[PDB]
Amino acid sequence: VQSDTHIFIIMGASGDLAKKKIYPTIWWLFRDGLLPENTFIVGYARSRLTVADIRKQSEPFFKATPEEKLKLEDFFARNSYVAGQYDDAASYQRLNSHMNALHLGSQANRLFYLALPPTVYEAVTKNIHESCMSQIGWNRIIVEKPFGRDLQSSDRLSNHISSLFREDQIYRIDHYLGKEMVQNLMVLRFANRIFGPIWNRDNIACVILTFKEPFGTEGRGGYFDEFGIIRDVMQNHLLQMLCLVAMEKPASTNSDDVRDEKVKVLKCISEVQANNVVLGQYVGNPDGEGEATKGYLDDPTVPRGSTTATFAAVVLYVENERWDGVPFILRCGKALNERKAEVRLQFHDVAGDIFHQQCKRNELVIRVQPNEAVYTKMMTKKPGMFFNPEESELDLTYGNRYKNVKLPDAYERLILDVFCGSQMHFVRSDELREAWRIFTPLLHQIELEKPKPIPYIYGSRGPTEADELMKRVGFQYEGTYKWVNPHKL
Amino acid sequence: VQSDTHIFIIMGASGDLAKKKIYPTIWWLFRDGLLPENTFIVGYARSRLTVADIRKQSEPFFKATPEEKLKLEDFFARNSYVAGQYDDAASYQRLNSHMNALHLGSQANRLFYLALPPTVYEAVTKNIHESCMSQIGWNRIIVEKPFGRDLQSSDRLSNHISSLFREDQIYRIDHYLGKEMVQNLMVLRFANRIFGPIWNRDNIACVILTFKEPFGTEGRGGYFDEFGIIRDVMQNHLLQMLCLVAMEKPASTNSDDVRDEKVKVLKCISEVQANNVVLGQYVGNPDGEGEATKGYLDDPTVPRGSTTATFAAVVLYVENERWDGVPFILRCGKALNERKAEVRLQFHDVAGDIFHQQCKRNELVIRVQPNEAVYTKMMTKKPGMFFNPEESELDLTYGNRYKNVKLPDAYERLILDVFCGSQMHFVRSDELREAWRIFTPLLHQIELEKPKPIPYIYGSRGPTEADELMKRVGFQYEGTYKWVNPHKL
Ligand SMILES: NC(=O)c1ccc[n+]([C@@H]2O[C@H](COP(=O)([O-])OP(=O)(O)OC[C@H]3O[C@@H](n4cnc5c(N)ncnc54)[C@H](OP(=O)(O)O)[C@@H]3O)[C@@H](O)[C@H]2O)c1
Ligand SMILES: NC(=O)c1ccc[n+]([C@@H]2O[C@H](COP(=O)([O-])OP(=O)(O)OC[C@H]3O[C@@H](n4cnc5c(N)ncnc54)[C@H](OP(=O)(O)O)[C@@H]3O)[C@@H](O)[C@H]2O)c1
Ligand SMILES: NC(=O)c1ccc[n+]([C@@H]2O[C@H](COP(=O)([O-])OP(=O)(O)OC[C@H]3O[C@@H](n4cnc5c(N)ncnc54)[C@H](OP(=O)(O)O)[C@@H]3O)[C@@H](O)[C@H]2O)c1
Ligand SMILES: NC(=O)c1ccc[n+]([C@@H]2O[C@H](COP(=O)([O-])OP(=O)(O)OC[C@H]3O[C@@H](n4cnc5c(N)ncnc54)[C@H](OP(=O)(O)O)[C@@H]3O)[C@@H](O)[C@H]2O)c1
Repeated sequence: VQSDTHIFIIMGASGDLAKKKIYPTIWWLFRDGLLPENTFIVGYARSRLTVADIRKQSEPFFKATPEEKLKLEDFFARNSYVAGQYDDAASYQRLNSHMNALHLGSQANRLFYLALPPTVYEAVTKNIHESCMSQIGWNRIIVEKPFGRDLQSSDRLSNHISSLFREDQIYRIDHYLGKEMVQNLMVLRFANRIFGPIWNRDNIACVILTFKEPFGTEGRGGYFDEFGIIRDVMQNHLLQMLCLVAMEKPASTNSDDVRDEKVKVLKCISEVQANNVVLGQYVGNPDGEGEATKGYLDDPTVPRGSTTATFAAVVLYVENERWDGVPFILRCGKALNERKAEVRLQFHDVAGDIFHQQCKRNELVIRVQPNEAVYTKMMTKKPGMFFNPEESELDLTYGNRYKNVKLPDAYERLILDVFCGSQMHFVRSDELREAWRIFTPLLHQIELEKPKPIPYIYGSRGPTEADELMKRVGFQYEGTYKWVNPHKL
Repeated sequence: VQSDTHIFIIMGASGDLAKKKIYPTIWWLFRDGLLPENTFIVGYARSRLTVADIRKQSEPFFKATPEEKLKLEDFFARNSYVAGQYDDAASYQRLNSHMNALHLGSQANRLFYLALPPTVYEAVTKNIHESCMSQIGWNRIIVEKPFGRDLQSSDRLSNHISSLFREDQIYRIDHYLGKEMVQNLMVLRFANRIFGPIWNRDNIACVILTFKEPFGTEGRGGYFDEFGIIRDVMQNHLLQMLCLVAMEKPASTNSDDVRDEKVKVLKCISEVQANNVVLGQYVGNPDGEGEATKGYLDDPTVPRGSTTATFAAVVLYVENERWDGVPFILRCGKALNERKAEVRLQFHDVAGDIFHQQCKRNELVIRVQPNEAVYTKMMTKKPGMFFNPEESELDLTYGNRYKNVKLPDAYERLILDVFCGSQMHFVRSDELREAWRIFTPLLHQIELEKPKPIPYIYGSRGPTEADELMKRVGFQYEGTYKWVNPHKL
């Protein structure tokens, strides 16, 4: 019967993430009535803008409709901008008195989004806690990757922030956690007797965690050159997915227990081993149709003779009862053959074969994107006047089963969570350090040795070696699976 | 490099099963090149017909095409008819010398199909063994239900035939064994790690085996009145399906081991208990659209005041390690709400619930007919801005996944088996007696007590009581499952 004032402070407001993703996202939650009734958006950046510029530059990303006119007017009335520098005490004084001057702004819950480069993280978090914290409502900070470049460097930042804010005030973002299917992992796993007594090392051969993009560096490879693919996609997104697949059942669905089960899994993995690694970097394709005839080193923005790899495949192992000996294959790449983020389980051969080496390993597949789907590869009998078993599947395809239902962006989910104080889809500090300690020794190693990557053509599935690493750990491919979309249901 | 002569003797040739199903079936195997090159069809009946009459009365069931003209000419050239009585020694002498006069007819393998009423079974099997058996090739007899009316009466016949023929010469028919999906049970179960470690009493709540027809007695209820629904559909088809679901993994896929695993299951079931039974007999529907306004007792062919039931539901139990305490619900009926033959597994609730009593029991469904399909009911998460788990499914629907593929009749499968000497889809003598010993005490009981059936309207799902019996043993229904066929795959 009574609602508190809320203030969404967009720091670094003037940037592209803010104009292309943050502003447009907070409108959508506003538009769809998902935010608290008394909500105010506050922009903070060094540039000297007016709510009119902020609107003019973002409104083209809002995807607005004419019937939304009023809502839009009211969304902008609840908007304000405060110019200032990121480490100027005076500046943070203006921003603070700016919020208390807001309807019940002294009691309001304050949410600070850091739509800024990593180089201000310390100055900003310091200044916020010092002068911009509400003495009444709650204060939650949202942060973006990168969170350090290795253990040691992620430790500095991590302990700086932890020195000012408690875990319950820190929201580290891995947008994969805001993904529909990635969130469905826990429902598939702990809601189904059918997917439970089978989630062990007695039944699973290997686990594969893939992420592919069909595009190369695309202009700005000079930025990628500095961090790489491991730090980019493997050390977080893929590793996050590993945690959700290998995690023990939580005491509950809450942040505490969920995230406790994840780091617990992580603390059981050893520093990735070089023999369990394959790095690639794409060359172009002379038969390619344009933009894909240029390879990594064909980006005049990328340093000449760059040894950086745009593709990596790694094999990890969870040294625990459930997953002892089951290899977890982390596989990501650019300039590949398609866009696809995926989780696959390949189960072990059945014991006591009675179909003459005709059966193939079962496989549960959770496709995160595109085209959300979950499907099992199982053995059925060749339909008709045949008795020989053949491969088929039991399928669940969003886009057909749930056409009406409209699916939100990971950022819409994640930002709503913050307002509601749910933290299960945000990276904990310990979860963070376990992740860096696993991949650091390797990253450093690549940094001191110029292991020249494995050439692979803009479009392929990567280096042949990557498939040989999978096969070697237990993953067997046959190429016999035949699939045909449907018709006339 | 060398092929033996084969003779398909159709006894009782002149009948409807022979004209509507046997003649038309053997042509189809002929047409599709499935039979041995030197194959001859021999018709034997009391009526005095010519291969021309046999053709004229059956050809309208052949589903022939104009391009099949030659094949048809050759199929009829390989046809002959021999008139005779069923117990006249002279008659069997003509029939025998008739076959040796056939190209290598003294060495030919002889297949005798008993397209006759049960009342000649003794006279015919006796006479066949006495005078019509090949001293060189093999002799296999095919028999149709009914095989007795109870244990004692099925025992007489069974030991009469067993006195003349060895098990390897006896092919008892349950056409369900010739059904695509019924045959797929063993591939689903023993080819899939996903459907194996879950097939126990620790994971399964109950098993349901349904068979429905949307039609009533339809004219000839005077025939049904004599045998009932239990003897008709339950004591064989449903019970056969029970065996395939509850059966241990066989040492091999061969007749010996497969059928050994089935009777083994049967010898672990106790005489069905009256408290575990619900009988119904349909009344009509005044709102019904014609033919379904008349009930069972509205068939002037059915005895006035018939207590016979046209619907029964029974609960059995396999007293063995795997299925201890799991009720097997056998459910069949007429004048019901649809045509459907089905196998369902309802699994047990998950242990350590973390979704607040929101989860529902998983269910694996194998639909034998119509529209061949296998689908699992599992818990997925409400797509979109929701976290509450909801029911969905992983589906396999023949008709969409395998449209091209053309599916044969159970009789096409079963007859081919006989030619090839495979017996796994034919009822063994012991398998037979175990089945009668389970249902006999009940059948008799119904025979001495006029338990008036449970009235139910032509169209419903049966008597409400039937659902109350299921619920009482463990099967829980909720009515929350929502399903929508597809589009735009
Ligand atoms: N978009 C991405 O791919 C992406 C992806 C994931 C996470 N994020 C995180 O969210 C941030 C999004 O912001 P952005 O990507 O849009 O960065 P950005 O464009 O470089 O700058 C964002 C804002 O910060 C200020 N700024 C930039 N460089 C600065 C510098 N060297 N010194 C002082 N102020 C500086 C600019 O405002 P003033 O000129 O007014 O100072 C600008 O309005 C990223 O840094 C990233 O960490 C981004
Ligand atoms: N629900 C759905 O919409 C649906 C349902 C069922 C199937 N399908 C489709 O049907 C096709 C087949 O499905 P599938 O991809 O899951 O099974 P699959 O073709 O048998 O492939 C097995 C996996 O091994 C990888 N692989 C390919 N070539 C290899 C090689 N030479 N050596 C080693 N590993 C190799 C592939 O990885 P990558 O290809 O990922 O690199 C693939 O994921 C897919 O394209 C899929 O989209 C779709
Ligand atoms: N169609 C069904 O629903 C069905 C289903 C499953 C199994 N089957 C089995 O296969 C058989 C199919 O034959 P049917 O159903 O077509 O039976 P049917 O029409 O009564 O007679 C079949 C043949 O046997 C002869 N016959 C019939 N009654 C006789 C009697 N009282 N004494 C002597 N000969 C007699 C007739 O030939 P003559 O006049 O030349 O002697 C007729 O050509 C059934 O008996 C059944 O056991 C049938
Ligand atoms: N692959 C496919 O084509 C496909 C896939 C998925 C679902 N579907 C369809 O979607 C619909 C739902 O599937 P479903 O039938 O498997 O699940 P369901 O509707 O949840 O029904 C559960 C089972 O309990 C029975 N039942 C109904 N009312 C009851 C009551 N009041 N008390 C006790 N038991 C009761 C039903 O038996 P009976 O109805 O058999 O008497 C039904 O088989 C079905 O019509 C099905 O055809 C089709």
